[PDB]
Order: sequence, then C-alpha cells, then structure tokens
Amino acid sequence: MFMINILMLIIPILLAVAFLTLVERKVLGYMQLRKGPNVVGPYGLLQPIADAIKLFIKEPLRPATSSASMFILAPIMALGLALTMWIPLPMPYPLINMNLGVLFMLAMSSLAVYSILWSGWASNSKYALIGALRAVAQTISYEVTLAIILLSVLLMSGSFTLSTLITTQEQMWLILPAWPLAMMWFISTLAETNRAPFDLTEGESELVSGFNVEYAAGPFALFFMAEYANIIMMNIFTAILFLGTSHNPHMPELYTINFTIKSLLLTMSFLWIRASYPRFRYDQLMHLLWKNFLPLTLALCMWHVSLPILTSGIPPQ
Amino acid sequence: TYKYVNLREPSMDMKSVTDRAAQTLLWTELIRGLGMTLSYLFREPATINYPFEKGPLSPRFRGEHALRRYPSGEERCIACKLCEAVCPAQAITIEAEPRADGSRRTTRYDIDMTKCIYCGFCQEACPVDAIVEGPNFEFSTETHEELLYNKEKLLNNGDKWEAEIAANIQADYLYR
Amino acid sequence: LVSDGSSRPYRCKIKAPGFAHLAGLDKMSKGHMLADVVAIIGTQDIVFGEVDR
Amino acid sequence: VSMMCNEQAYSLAVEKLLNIQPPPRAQWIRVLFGEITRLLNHIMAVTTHALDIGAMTPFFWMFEEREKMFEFYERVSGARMHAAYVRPGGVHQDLPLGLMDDIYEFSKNFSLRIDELEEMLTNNRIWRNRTVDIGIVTAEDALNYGFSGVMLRGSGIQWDL
Amino acid sequence: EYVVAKLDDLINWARRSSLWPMTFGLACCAVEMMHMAAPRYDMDRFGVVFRASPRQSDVMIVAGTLTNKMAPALRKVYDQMPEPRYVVSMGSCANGGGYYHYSYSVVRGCDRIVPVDIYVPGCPPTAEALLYGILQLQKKIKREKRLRIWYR
Amino acid sequence: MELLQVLKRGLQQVSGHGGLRGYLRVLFRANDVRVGTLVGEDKYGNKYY
Amino acid sequence: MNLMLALLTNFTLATLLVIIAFWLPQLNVYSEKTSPYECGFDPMGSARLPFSMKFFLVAITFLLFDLEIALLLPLPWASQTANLNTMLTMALFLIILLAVSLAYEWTQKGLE
Ligand SMILES: CCCCCCCCCCCCCCCCCC(=O)OC[C@H](COP(=O)(O)OCCN)OC(=O)CCCCCCCCCCCCCCCCC
Ligand SMILES: CCCCCCCCCCCCCCCCCC(=O)OC[C@H](COP(=O)(O)OCCN)OC(=O)CCCCCCCCCCCCCCCCC
Ligand code: SF4
Ligand code: SF4
Ligand code: SF4
Repeated sequence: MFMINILMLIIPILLAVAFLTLVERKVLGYMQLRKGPNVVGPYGLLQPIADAIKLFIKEPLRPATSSASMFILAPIMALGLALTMWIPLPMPYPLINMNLGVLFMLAMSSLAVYSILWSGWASNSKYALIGALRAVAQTISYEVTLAIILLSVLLMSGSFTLSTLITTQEQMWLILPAWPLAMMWFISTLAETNRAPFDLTEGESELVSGFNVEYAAGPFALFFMAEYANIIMMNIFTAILFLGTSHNPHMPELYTINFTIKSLLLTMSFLWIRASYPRFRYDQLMHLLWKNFLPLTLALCMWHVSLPILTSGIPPQ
Repeated sequence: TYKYVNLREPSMDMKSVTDRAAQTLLWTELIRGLGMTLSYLFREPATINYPFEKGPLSPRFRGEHALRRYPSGEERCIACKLCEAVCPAQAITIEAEPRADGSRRTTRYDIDMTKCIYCGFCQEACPVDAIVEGPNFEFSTETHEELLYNKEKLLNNGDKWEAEIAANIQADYLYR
Repeated sequence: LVSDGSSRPYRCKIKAPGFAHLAGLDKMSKGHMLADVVAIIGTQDIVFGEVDR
Repeated sequence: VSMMCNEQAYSLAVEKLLNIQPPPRAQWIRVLFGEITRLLNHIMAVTTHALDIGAMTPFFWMFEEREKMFEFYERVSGARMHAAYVRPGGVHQDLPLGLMDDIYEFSKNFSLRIDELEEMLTNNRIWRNRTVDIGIVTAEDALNYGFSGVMLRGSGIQWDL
Repeated sequence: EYVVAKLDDLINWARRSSLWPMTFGLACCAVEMMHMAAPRYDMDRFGVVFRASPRQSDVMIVAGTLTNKMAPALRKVYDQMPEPRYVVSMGSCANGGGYYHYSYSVVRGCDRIVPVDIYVPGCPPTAEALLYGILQLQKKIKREKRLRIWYR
Repeated sequence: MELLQVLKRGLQQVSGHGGLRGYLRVLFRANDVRVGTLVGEDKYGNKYY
Repeated sequence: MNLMLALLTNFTLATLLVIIAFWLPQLNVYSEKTSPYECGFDPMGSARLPFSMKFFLVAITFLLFDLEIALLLPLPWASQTANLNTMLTMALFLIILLAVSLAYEWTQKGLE
C-alpha cells in the first residue's frame, strides 16, 4: 500500500491550493473593509468548486502564430516539479528518507525557470518575448542570495539530512542565533517565487504580466494552480528549518497539529505584504541584490565558519 | 503667502545618524509603518447587501419618467411645447391635434431613454406641473427597440405609482 | 467666448490643461527608464475629454 | 471629476458679458462647493497614481470614505455626479434644511483620514525610492511651455490666480 | 431526459458563478463603475471578481463613448474573447450616444459594432442600477445546451 | 476570556431564532443571518425588518 | 524500488490533465476564426529580437559566482576532520577570492 500513500498526498493538497484562492481574497478583503464572497457559499466555502468547472468548459484556443511542441510541454514541467518537490519533506515522517535532500530542494527549485524561458519563447512576440527574458534574469540572481545563506545554517546543523534539522532544534527555535540570515531568507523566497512587491513575472503594470498573457483557461488553469503550489511549499520549508517544532515518537499525532498551524501563519504574510507595498521598478529590484543584499551574506558566511571553531562547539556527524 | 515643504537638511551629527542607521538596516520603519496601519482590519465592514438592503437617496433624485394626472383623471399634460424646446439633447417628440371635446391634448409623445441626458430641464420648464422625473432607477431592458418610450407607456409607468411621486413633490416644491 | 449678440453664441474655445501638461512630457522623459514613464504621467493628473481643448 | 469647478468658469464668463454680479449668498455657496471639489480631484490624483505604481489599499481606503461626499451632491442638486446646478445668475435653488450638521460632522473628521496617507506614503521608503528626482523639468523651459499650476509652484515659481 | 437536462443545472450554474469583466473605461461612466469596486456597493465577492486580461474574460462591459478612432480597436478586442462571451453596455452613450448623437465623430450606438445583451440607461447609472443590470444578466442564464443535442 | 463573555449573547442569537430549521433557511441565500430588532407590517408575508 | 514510481505517477497524472484540456474538450472546427489574430494582443512585429548588452552580462556574472559555491559546498563535511588550522584558513580564502571579484566588477556594473 505504498501506491495508496502517494495518491493520499497529491489529492488532499489540490484542495489546499483551491481553498487558498478563496482565503486569498477574504483576508485581502477585510483589509479594505469589505466582506468575503457573500452569496454563493453560503460563507464563500463552495466558491472554488464552481470557479473550477468554468475554466474547463471555456474554449482553449491555441495562438495561430505559435509553435507546437514547446507550448504544450511547459505546463507538463510546471505541475511536475511543483508536485515532485513535496516528496522528501518530513511531517514528522517523510515519504522518502533521502540521505541528502536539502540539496535536492535546490535540485528542484532550479529547473522551474526553464519553463518560463520556454513559454515566453514558445508562443509569441514582445509582450512575452523580451518581457519574459527579464523574468528569467531576476530568478537566476536570487539563488546566490539563497544558496549561501541556506548553507550558512548547515554549518550549525551538522549534515545534509532533514531528520537532524529537527533534532538540533529541540530547545532553541533557531531563528534566534541567526536572525540576520532569517531576514534575507524571507525576501529571497518573496522574490524568487514571483510575488507581489518584486513583481514583473505575474505582472502589474509591467509586461502586463506577459508570462500568462496568452494562455486561455484550458492550459492557464494549471499555471495558476501549479504556481500556488510553490508558495505553500517554501512556507512548509521555512518552518522545518528555522521555526522547528518538537517531535515525540510515542505521540506523532500532536506533531502535525502544532505544525500545520505554523506554515499557515507564514503563508498569511504573502497575502499580508501585497496589501501594503508598491513595486520595485526593475533596476532597483536587482540594484539591491548585488550592491546591498550580497556582501552581508558573505560576511555572515565567514562569521558562521569561525564561530563553531572558536567556541569548540562542532556539530556532530 | 508661502509654505515650504521638504526644505530641511539632515542634522548630520554623531547621535542622529544612528537614529537613521537603525532605520535602513534594522527596519524601524516599514513594520511600525505598515505592519500595524493595515491591521487595523478589526473594524466592521460597510457593505450594502444589495438584493435586500438598499442605499440612501434624496427626495430630489432623477430617474425614470412619468406623466401625472389630476384628481379624477385629466391627463395633466396640455401640449404647450416647452418640455421639448429645452431638452438639450432633443429627445422629446410631441405632435398635438385638437381633440374632439375642444381641449387640446397630445397624440404622440416620445422620449428616448438613450438620448435622455438626465437634466431636469423638462421637470422645471412645465407650467402645468405634469412631466416629472420619477424616483426609480429600475431599468436594464435587453433590446434597443424597447427603450424608446411612447405616450401610453409613460402613463402606465406614471400610474404604477403616484403615492411615491406626490410624497416627493409636496416636500420639495417650497424651494422652487 | 465670442458672443455675436443673439441667443445662440459664436465660437467657444476652451483652454484646459493636457496641452501644456503633456506636450512637456517629451522633454521630461528622455534619459530615464520605461518604468519611469508610467511614474511620470500620474503627477500631471491627466483626465481625458479635457484634452478636447 | 470636477463638477462644480467647471460651470464656475462658464457662469463667471457670462456674467462678465452681461454686467451682472451674483448676489451675496450666491458667492458663499460657490466657495463651499468650489473648495469641496478640491477634496475630490486630489483624492483621485494621489490614489490612481498609487495604483498604477501598485499599492492596493489607499485606493480602497479613500473611496470607501469618498462615498460620504457624493451623498452631498444628491441632497442639494438632485443627482449623483453631473449636477446642472450653477447657472449664469448664481445657484439654481436653495439647499435643504440640514447640510450644516452634516458637513460639520464630516469635515471635523477628515484630518485623520489624511493622516493615514502620511503614514502610507511619505516616510515610506519604497515609494520614496519610486519617486525622487524623477522627471525634473524645472527651467524656464518649464514656463516657456506655458504650464499652469502644480508642475509649476511645486517647482519654484510661487504664483496662483 | 432527466439525466441530460440535469447536467445543465451545473454548467449553466458554473457559467454564472464567476464572471470576469473586461471594462472599457473611456469617459465619465468609468468613475461611477469604480465606486462599485469601492467597498460600499462592493462588486467583487458578490460572485464577480473585477478587471482582468483580454484572453481570460467572459463578459465585457462597454462604457464611455465610442468615436471613430476606437471603433476598430473595439472589434479586434471582441474577437479574442472566448465562445461563451457576453456584452453589456452601460452608460447612455453606448445606447445611441447620449448627446454627441448628432456630431460627426461618434459611432452612433455601439450596437452597430457588436451584439450587446443588456442595455443599462442613465448618464452615469448610479452603480445601484448596475448591480440590478448584472442581476438581470444572471437571470438571462436559464438557457440549456441539453435539449439541443438531445432533441435534434 | 472573551470566548464566553460575548458568545453568551450570540448563543441565544444564533440558536434560539427559529430552532434548527429557521436558522439555515436564511443562511442559504446570503450571509444575512442577523435577526433584526423591530418588524414592518406590510404587506404579504414579507416583514421588512 | 519506489523512486522511480514515486515520480512516474506524478508525471503521468500531470500529462493526463493537460490532454483533457488541450485535447478532448477543445477541437475547434466550427467558426474558430484563426485568421491573422492571436498575435499576442498586438499587430505585426517586423523587427526581430534585438541584442541588449546590459542583459547579457547578467548571465555570465552569475555563472562565475555559481561555480565556487560548489567549492564552498563541502564545508559542513569539512568539520569532523584532522588538522583544522588548514581547514579554517583555506575556507576563508575562497570567500575573499569571491569577494575581490565583486569589487573589481563593482567599479563598473551598468544599468543592470
Ligand atoms: C513528459 C513526460 C516524459 C518524461 C517523464 C520522465 C520525467 C522524469 C523527471 C524526474 C527528474 C527527477 C530526477 C531527480 C534525480 C535525483 C534523485 C535522487 O537523488 O534521489 C536521492 C537518492 C540519493 O541516494 P541516497 O539519498 O543516498 O539514498 C539513501 C540510501 N541510504 O537517490 C535514490 O534514492 C535512488 C537513486 C536511484 C533511483 C533511480 C534513478 C533516479 C532517476 C530516474 C529517472 C532518470 C531521470 C530522467 C531524466 C530527468 C529529466 C528531467
Ligand atoms: C559585532 C557583533 C556582530 C554584529 C552583528 C550585527 C547584526 C546586524 C544585522 C544586519 C543585517 C540584516 C539586515 C539586512 C539588511 C537590510 C537589507 C538592505 O540593506 O536594504 C537596503 C535598502 C536600500 O535602500 P536604502 O539604502 O535605504 O536607500 C533608499 C533611501 N532613500 O533599503 C531598504 O530598507 C529596503 C527594505 C527591504 C526591501 C523589501 C521590502 C519589501 C517588504 C519586505 C518586508 C519583510 C518583513 C520581514 C520579513 C519577515 C521576517 C520574519
Ligand atoms: S408637460 Fe408641460 S411642457 Fe410637457 S407637453 Fe405637457 S404642458 Fe407641454
Ligand atoms: S431629462 Fe433633460 S434631456 Fe432628458 S428628456 Fe428631460 S429635459 Fe430632455
Ligand atoms: S454622457 Fe453619460 S456615459 Fe457619456 S461621458 Fe457623460 S456621463 Fe459618461
């Protein structure tokens, strides 16, 4: 019954991305002083099952001046890596016990930009031709802001597995000994996964969001779908790394209860940022990576190399 | 006179630079700024629940048209041709005839509801106080062939209520 | 507002902004980005139908 | 969006040709409206500007408040936005019993609503970064072009009519 | 049968559960639509989310005033919309053109370009007679695609 | 301790207005669920509260 | 032997749902005006894709900063070790060797 476990994880998470689109706007609504979806629910709660069927009735045109084998291959690789990344992730037991899987996250988070380079090219012209080229350019630069300060906690964890990442935090809630790194951990995933203040991928008044701009609601229904699957997955990855919960072997039930409550709270922030702050005007977006984000990340890197040595506090492995 | 805004140099000493270098680096703004001003969600939302609740209006409101008539009926119009001469948009189209009894009346009366720019110039040009902008925005028909009004629509539309209209004009004729 | 002397007027030429405020964008825009240009236009408070001057 | 600011410059351009002044109460009505449309043309220029940039809420935060003020046109003229009210001989008709216990309740509580945009925008850093030293036309080519006010006096020359 | 005509109690309910309007804000009836997205008579979350892109929208809402120099740019945008598309014209200038019905530079009616479903009259309709306009559009959806393939 | 300080008012408000059937019957049209204070008289059965 | 049947489920469920949206409910033989339209919300773009210098240097610069984090990658494995004065003083070298490559290029970036 291994095969019944995989389907027990793909299916209960497509609701949690469909019942986030509803909480996308109720939370964003009471900031504006207005109620949620009022009339169809009764409370709203039945909105996404009606708002899903309309997309698969509405005619999925392909553009006449488009290519063929590239345009319908990027949504295959969209939902592939958006759902494959949920595998090696402990809660409290992961589906797969990888020896080194923290690196496997970057082995999965690297190839997502290789679909945007397809879809911006595969269909058509300037509102997604050059307008998606400068969306690959922001997402590549926020790995070296990411991969360094992901390594900067592993000097204190001890190894590459994720079971040690819960063992080392039984008494600490490790956001305290590394709170400068925890800041730039947030803004990276806030800009890499293409969200509200550092936007130009989706597109406000930029490429009039020319990375979708062309998908009718047949193939478009996943892009949004798949994408919303990253944003609840960097939140499930931050809360297993910094704000780690407590594991008890005799009681694994109380792990998940105290766990899903925490990833939901960080997921609120991606909604709660959007209702405050304006955009970044593509220069100043990348003007603060090199000049401003990056030299501090090397500074704490050299700090976290020497401090396990000159404390005589080497983590065991 | 004057007022100068954004005309002030920084202090530029040893003390207040740490006050500004705590801002850029550790964000004493941008959380005290807008992590608190936004939430502040704890007010009661103000949404008119539209199919049941409706919003406030005023007894001089402009809307659907009507033609009143006297106590026991006389079709208060007398076809004096003023409500058609000060429509700015030339909607009204009157063609009178001497009716058989001797008093003159209309035969055809036509108000487009698309050229109607909703002045209130028909409402106030009338001497015999007949054509009244009535207070009901109920509209939204599905054909352009329909919004052209005849005479015998307006009377029906003007006798679906007069308890509505005559409560309004009695309140408001004292100013004009 | 040229008035001839009877009930219907002669020419009525309107002066409104948008002739001054938007002929002087081509000077104002050169050197900056493209995403600076949408930042420029909002401060003139351009309302159309008033460029019907 | 200017409703009573236009027709203020048509009625005044026909009274000159007639040799007629408006009567004294007809002048303190026109100012109470001609300086209340300057709280409508400036709500829009500071919100829709900051919606093109991308801030969501101060649009919604001000228009929820703005609907207390399209109420005031309906109670006096009859209608919602475009009111044919000002005439070339002063105001059409008198304003009802009221509007002085309702402008006063309104206008004693507007300085807090404008105390929100100061904390949304002014000492904000990202919006200051989106707008400093951008579009600096300041010369006497910024008067050779024949500009009227702001994009004048906001840059130098103090003058208004 | 009872099997097939029951299925259009879902598809003709799914099609009226979330409309996605494009709007053409051109003239004064743009602003009196924006007050409906303002949270008093709040347009969104009574079923119908606001403005989107031209590739994804169901039901467009013409407003303002269509001149000659906007007449081809309307019809081009109407083509890209999908098959279950609907057209609502608000405003008294997309009904026969307000005034400016007699001046040279106005397309006299906006039905002469596209087929339009629900006409809403009034210089600016008060965002109160526009929710009543769209609640007439949802009542229009009583059609069925069953008993078409099942009759003929 | 506001979890029971103000729910006590809402307990009679939610439950004891029309029992089990009279509550969810108005819930399925909108979230207009508050029982009003006064009543209207007119006209048919539609008591405009 | 499930790793490898832990993903071929996930991709055959992925390619299932795309062909029951792109194919099946689709086939637009009716009117389906695919004329000259569908041009990405525009018209005819007679120009090709022009070169942009400031968007090439962003590609190369990343690539040379990407290499020596893989040298920097086995630092946690370089902890449980022998002689560690060597291990500390060599680990500090590469970061400075990455840092100087900033400061030379930092005197000329351009509008990136
Ligand atoms: C459009 C449809 C057509 C395309 C359909 C196919 C698409 C497939 C794309 C999937 C790409 C995922 C590739 C990821 C490779 C990384 C796998 C991995 O590293 O697993 C971790 C583990 C490492 O070993 P270890 O951790 O030490 O095990 C514990 C021992 N105590 O390793 C293991 O546990 C076992 C290692 C051997 C398992 C078999 C080999 C894994 C790769 C098989 C697929 C080959 C890749 C196909 C090409 C990829 C294209 C993107
Ligand atoms: C000797 C003992 C050892 C000493 C150890 C001392 C530890 C010190 C730790 C300091 C390092 C951590 C702080 C990180 C640096 C902050 C990032 C930064 O430098 O931003 C600079 C940015 C540039 O703009 P600026 O310089 O201000 O110029 C414009 C002024 N007109 O200006 C900015 O402020 C930009 C602000 C961020 C931009 C994104 C904002 C979008 C919203 C993000 C909200 C995030 C909220 C928190 C994240 C979640 C936290 C859990
Ligand atoms: S209402 Fe007055 S103006 Fe109009 S037709 Fe009758 S008498 Fe003439
Ligand atoms: S409201 Fe004005 S334009 Fe319309 S019919 Fe009456 S007078 Fe004519
Ligand atoms: S006539 Fe009506 S639709 Fe046209 S600009 Fe005036 S208010 Fe707007």
